[PDB]
Amino acid sequence: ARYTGPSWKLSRRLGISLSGTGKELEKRPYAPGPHGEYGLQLQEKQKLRHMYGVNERQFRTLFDKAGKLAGKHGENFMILLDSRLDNVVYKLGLARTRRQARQLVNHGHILVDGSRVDIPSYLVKPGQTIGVREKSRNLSIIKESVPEYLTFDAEKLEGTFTRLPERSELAPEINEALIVEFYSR
Amino acid sequence: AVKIRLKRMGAKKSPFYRIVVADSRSPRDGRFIETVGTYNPVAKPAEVKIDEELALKWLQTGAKPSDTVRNLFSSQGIMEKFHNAKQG
Amino acid sequence: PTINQLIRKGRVSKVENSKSPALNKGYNSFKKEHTNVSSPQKRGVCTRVGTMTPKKPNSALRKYARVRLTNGIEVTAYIPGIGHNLQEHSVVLIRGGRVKDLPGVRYHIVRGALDTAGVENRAQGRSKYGTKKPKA
Amino acid sequence: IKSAIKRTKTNNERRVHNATIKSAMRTAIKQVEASVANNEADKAKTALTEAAKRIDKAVKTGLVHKNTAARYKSRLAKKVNGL
Amino acid sequence: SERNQRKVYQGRVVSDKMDKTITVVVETYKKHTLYGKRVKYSKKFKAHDENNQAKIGDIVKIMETRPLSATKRFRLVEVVEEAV
RNA sequence: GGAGAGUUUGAUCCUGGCUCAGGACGAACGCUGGCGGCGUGCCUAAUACAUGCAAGUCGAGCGGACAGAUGUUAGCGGCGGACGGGUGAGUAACACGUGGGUAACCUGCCUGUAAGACUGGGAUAACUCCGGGAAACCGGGGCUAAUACCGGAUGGUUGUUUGAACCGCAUGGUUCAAACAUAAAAGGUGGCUUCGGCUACCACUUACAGAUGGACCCGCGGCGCAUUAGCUAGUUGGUGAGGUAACGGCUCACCAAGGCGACGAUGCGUAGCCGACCUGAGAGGGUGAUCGGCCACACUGGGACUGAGACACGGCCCAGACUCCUACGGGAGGCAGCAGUAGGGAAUCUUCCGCAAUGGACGAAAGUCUGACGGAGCAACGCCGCGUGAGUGAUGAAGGUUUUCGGAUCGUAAAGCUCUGUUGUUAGGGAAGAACAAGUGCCGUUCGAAUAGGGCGGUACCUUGACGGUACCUAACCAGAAAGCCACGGCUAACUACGUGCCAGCAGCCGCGGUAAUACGUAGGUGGCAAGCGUUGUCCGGAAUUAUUGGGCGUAAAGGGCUCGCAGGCGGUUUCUUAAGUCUGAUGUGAAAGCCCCCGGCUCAACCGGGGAGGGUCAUUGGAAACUGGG
Repeated sequence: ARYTGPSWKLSRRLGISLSGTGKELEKRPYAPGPHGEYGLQLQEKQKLRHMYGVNERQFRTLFDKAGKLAGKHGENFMILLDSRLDNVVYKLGLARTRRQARQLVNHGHILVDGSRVDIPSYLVKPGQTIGVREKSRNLSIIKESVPEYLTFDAEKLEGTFTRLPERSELAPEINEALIVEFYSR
Repeated sequence: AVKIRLKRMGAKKSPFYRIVVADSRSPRDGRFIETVGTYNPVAKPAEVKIDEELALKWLQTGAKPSDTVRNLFSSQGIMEKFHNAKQG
Repeated sequence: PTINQLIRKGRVSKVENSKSPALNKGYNSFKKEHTNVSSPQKRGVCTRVGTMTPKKPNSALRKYARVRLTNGIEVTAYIPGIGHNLQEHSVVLIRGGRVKDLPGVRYHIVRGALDTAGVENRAQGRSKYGTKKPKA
Repeated sequence: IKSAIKRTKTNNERRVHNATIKSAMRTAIKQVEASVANNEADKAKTALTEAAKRIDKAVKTGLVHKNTAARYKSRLAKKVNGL
Repeated sequence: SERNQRKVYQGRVVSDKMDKTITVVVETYKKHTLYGKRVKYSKKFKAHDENNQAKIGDIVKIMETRPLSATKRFRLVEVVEEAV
């Protein structure tokens, strides 16, 4: 599955902009429907999940995998989540939204070290060069559409994941401790 | 008799073999005496790695290589080392 | 207790007996004996179908059946949902689940499985009542 | 199965052969025993040369084991030297 | 190379009533798995003694052998301390 | 590296139990359902089994047939059929795990090292004829070969006897020497022939090594029951003999009276065991599907034969029950091989394709056989991955739901506009997995008397894919074909309306329902997940809830009515000593897979692979000596 539903009501429920712009929260910064600790932990998990757009089962396992690394569990968990290719595409600015960036990847417009990767959840590593394929160099949505851990070149339409983010670069709305708490139940 | 043969590991449409020394009556993927190396015919070129000291130990005990194992030993130059040892 | 007293006569864990003990037998025709096999449902034949009065302070007519299971045990089951098609000699499927307010009723009949029909005009929680999705 | 049937026929026919050899070795062995019971050496000592024949005959044809013979020989030869 | 060694056990005799056969006992401390206190365990052994040297009470050495009967798998080696 | 919550009350603190949130499944059931990769799939009836298939091969051992040089195979013979495959019934046992021992062992095939392979003989299937059977078949006569069988010859074997010449753990072991007795064997194919033969290769005999597999013994470890306390009389030991590959009451005779047991014998009940697996902070508990090891079993009970190995899954023989045949006289059979059927059950698959790969049997080889295995089929049964659209878009449409009728909500959701083609459909293209073997040459080397032509190693050339035109790839077209399920009082994420009115119903718990029901049923919305979601069962956790880690006993359950004490548990001070505990080092081993760690390969992941680590109440052998235990 993926969530294909309305993007705004998620922002409105969580009380953050998931797009990062603010626009879901311009007119009605309150919960969807006529009524606009476990909660707060859950809210925070759903914050971070809905932002990056992954399903719980894959999210809980991406957290289990980040635990094995050395350092803060929450910190390293945000770092991998950021490495996901759909996100890296979206951060390099090849796409306007994460949902566009997904579809870019999923339909196979993207290259990673010259070779086709059609997997949003691909976990991009430092050194690896994100690019557009030659059939899709003149996509409208790409022409239409950057942090320091990345590097881009809008002439060639190819970026690079030069380093791992470090956490100050990542979404500061997120209290990752809460999510580490969420899972410790 | 003791044989040197390939044990099938790997997964459904991607075989990988370990070269094991084994009594003949043992089941293919079951009981074995010693592992001697590994053959990955799927990769291009087929990746082969053999630990000579054992291979020769077991040729000279008179474990007989199966047809493919024989040919794997040939290409690493074991069969030569075995033949030259019986003379010199 | 002292260590030496434990060495001599150890700790004894309790027994935790089944909430649903008619599910936890089988029956071997050829040997004529009970098996000790846990099962997640059972089949059985309704020998009686009626209504019971719940224990106070509850009040209703609670729809039950008296079922003889494949393993030859005879058990009262509750019939959930609004309105049912069970008569004597219906072949039913029982699951685990005591009904709190009915003394003697440790099993629920499964709706929609074997001769037990689904609940009619149910539209939320359908799966719990054996009812197919109305439109198309 | 074909090969079972053939084996059954052969197994019966190798068996009857084998009893011929066992019997003829039990003959040779018992002769020594009665000879040493009579306290006659010449008979006993010649019967032991024959018993050895019939005993090791069987060891040739698998029907006695190296070891099971070497027992039988020793046992009998101890009686012949016990004269 | 040298021979491999049979097991040796120093024990106490607890019968001599059988002909050529002593019943030695060996007392060792097995830990309890759960608790961790060491507990006295006794293992009787029948051993073969050809000259009936060892008597009830004696602290004897024994060595393992091939089976010498249904139960005897040991021979008397020495009588380290005699009875009182 | 470890989370709590609700519930005894009028209220309370404590005690105490109960219940829930988590994680797992060989799961099932209900509703729903797109695809791919990788696994899994009779847990019940070790019930009964239709049909097909799962073990053959060798004509370079051998006559005879039958075809037409040469090919084919009833039969004899060799080897295999003791493996591979299945199941877990029995088994509480040295069955298994771990560590040892055997100076009490056996070992076909393979490898190496040596010696050899001499000379004779009589048969007997096939065939052909005859007699009796309903059949299964079977009983007679005469023929015939063997690399079949049996004679002698010679052997380094094994006996027994006598030496010496060392050594260990009692029994003893090893190496040499002599005497005497006993012991072998085979040819077949190609070449070269001086036709006598000789040569290579395969086969044959014996000995000694090696490898491999098996056997036995022992220490130690892993169930419940005392509402099971005695148990044993080949029993326990001895002495002989017999038997075994081998030690041994293994067996028997005789003699002795022993043996085991409150450290739980014995009996009863339950169970295949292990690597592992699940859960847990860990200790621990639970499991022992798949995969690998070991054991046991093959309709049931019993016995043996052949063989290196069997007391033999697709072999004998006996007995019994059952099914089938039948001329009733006798015969035949044993899916706990792969499929499949019936039955039982909540419940578990195709009477499939190929030996291309990897193994295995036989063969000199080509091959042949192979339901092993590789593949495919079916099932959301599980794990992983990707979808079912994307950007923009108020006008905040209609419609729906609510409405203090203002409005709010569904809602940027939709449409509109602009895109994309994962997938889907269609059309081209299209793998790796393949190594080979064999045959051909050429080179080296080795045998050889013969540059003949074999062996062994190089190098070339050649040619075989079930999956499968399948994966994958390229091109074209369409947002078109692809979202459900549970919940929403609290625990617990997410609320309103109408209907119902202690009724219908709900429910895990506290409880809810008699007119304002956030708890019943429906609707809108919201929430949690998502090709799934719920429910049930079972296990672990939550349960510092059998507590060693980690609880208690004045009054909550809990101090023996009181003594005397056997075993057992525990033990002041100093010093010496040992070193059983204890601490520490080294060595051996604790398979592989798994788990964890580090890498590497599949577009990612799952999965797969490589290197490592871990894991013992472990064995062996050194140290230290305070503490515990000896003296």
